[PDB]
Amino acid sequence: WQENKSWNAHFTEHKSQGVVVLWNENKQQGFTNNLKRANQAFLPASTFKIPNSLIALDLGVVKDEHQVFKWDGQTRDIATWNRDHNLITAMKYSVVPVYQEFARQIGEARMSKMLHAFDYGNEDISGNVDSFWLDGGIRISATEQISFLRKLYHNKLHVSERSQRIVKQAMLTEANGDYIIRAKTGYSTRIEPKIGWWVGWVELDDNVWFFAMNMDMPTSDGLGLRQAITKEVLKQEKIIP
Amino acid sequence: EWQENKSWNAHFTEHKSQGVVVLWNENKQQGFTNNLKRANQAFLPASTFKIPNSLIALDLGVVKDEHQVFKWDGQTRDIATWNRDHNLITAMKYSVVPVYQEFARQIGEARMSKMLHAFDYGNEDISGNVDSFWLDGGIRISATEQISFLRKLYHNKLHVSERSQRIVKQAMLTEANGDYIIRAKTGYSTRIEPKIGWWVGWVELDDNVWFFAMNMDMPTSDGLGLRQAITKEVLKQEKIIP
Ligand SMILES: *C(=O)N1C[C@H](NOS(=O)(=O)O)CC[C@H]1C(N)=O
Ligand SMILES: *C(=O)N1C[C@H](NOS(=O)(=O)O)CC[C@H]1C(N)=O
Repeated sequence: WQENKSWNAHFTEHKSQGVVVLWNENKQQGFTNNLKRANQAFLPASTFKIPNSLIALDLGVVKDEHQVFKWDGQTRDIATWNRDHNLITAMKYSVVPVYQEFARQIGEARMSKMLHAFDYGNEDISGNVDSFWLDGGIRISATEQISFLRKLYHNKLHVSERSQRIVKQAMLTEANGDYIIRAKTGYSTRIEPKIGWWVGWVELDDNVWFFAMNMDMPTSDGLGLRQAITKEVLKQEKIIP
Repeated sequence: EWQENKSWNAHFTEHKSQGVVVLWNENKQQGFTNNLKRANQAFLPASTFKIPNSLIALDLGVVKDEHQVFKWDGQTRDIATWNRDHNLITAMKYSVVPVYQEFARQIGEARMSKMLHAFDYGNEDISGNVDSFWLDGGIRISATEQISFLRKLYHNKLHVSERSQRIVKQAMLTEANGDYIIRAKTGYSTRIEPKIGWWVGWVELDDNVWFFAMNMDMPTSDGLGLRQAITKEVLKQEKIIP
């Protein structure tokens, strides 16, 4: 591990506070601007769709990435939620109601088991079975996110290979002739401190770079900064052109 | 049901080129092309053959997974990116012929033939060298047949394991953003006339999938970038991508 305080400038520049954590898989070395915050545990929020998807698939609650989840007919704040979805589009548009339903069908007991098996964060499910990742007892740090993601990448989680491959497909965010990004965004709004998350990895020809960032987010105005700042660090470290 | 629409020829004309683009709307089950006749003309698949080759290699265990390393044989070749170690992902990306030759040798004539017949792939003919028949042998496929093949792949309906099909689709990943995902493979038939360039694959949207297959005359390697550029001009035109 290495602290690299120079990255703070990217935060400073956007009048922001937070942490970016980076792991070099070939060299097994981590890098971060803030070793203390990198180990600070927060609510996972919508980053919880990763393990939730995994569990739903492995238990057959979700058959596959094509299965349609019908809108319940209730209009909500985010327009893209008000329509039918599959796993691919539910992940992309971060469709809460679909993931709530997954969680209800999974159930308290099986959800607890799976998180303990995943070694995920503090493994605590206290709260509502369908919102505990948003305002219940579960907490995870950036470094623990990486550790989780590394298992997922290598297909080493205690779920089927197939489930893991489907989720990684659903995490696809960006790809071109230089890199592939698989990742998931999040915004913890109910409990202070309000924070934005971006976690995932960058795939290169020769290596893989895992990432996990969070940043203070008092309003939804700054959301774009999750990606923008992470990329500024990736460019700096010459991981992406 | 197919529709000809000759307006797309302009995109070829504008780059002082000849060829065909074929499009298939999966939701509507309708095809579109600028040239119905060329769309059904069969050509050597060349490097587009890496799709079914990858599939077969995986399904038989010749390739364990997308991470398995294929060591460079130490012979320096024309294309610099081939002169290094590769996995399935990078071998597909940089279209590394020697790796795919080795796969083919290990697969063998008999198993390769059975699999292609089972895939209903092109004319199903393997005549020629077991490791180059897709480049100078007897195998031939049309753009429409490419689509029909790709459609089976997309729906996991080929006669190989689900896992193999998923891995290959992953390896076909070319481009992705917030508007579309493109999974595809390029090709350049150089040994036998007519020299042609290929691009085949599909465009994934939130709500639909658009399959594509194009080929175009390619007397020199100068025009290679036009495979993608022209295809995208049609896709823009039809408002499939922005
Ligand atoms: C997830 O954290 N949420 C669902 C949705 N996600 O958008 S995000 O992934 O860009 O963060 C809106 C924010 C959040 C929520 N309030 O439930
Ligand atoms: C494949 O058709 N080939 C291998 C490599 N691929 O290039 S391409 O995919 O961009 O078309 C070079 C061309 C061709 C060959 N010479 O064998």
